[PDB]
Amino acid sequence: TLYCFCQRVSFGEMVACDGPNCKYEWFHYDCVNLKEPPKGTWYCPECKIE
Ligand SMILES: [Zn+2]
Ligand SMILES: [Zn+2]
Repeated sequence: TLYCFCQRVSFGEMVACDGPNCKYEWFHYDCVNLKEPPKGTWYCPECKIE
């Protein structure tokens, strides 16, 4: 998926977000500094400041 602040495809790393207002739902783990697959509803830094 082509969604991120740096705008790049999620090649092998795709973490999905839960945000009612969120076009950037898809991300890659390395951008958002993660290696753990989320155990539940993952709010991206954008949703966390909304
Ligand atoms: Zn990125
Ligand atoms: Zn979000």
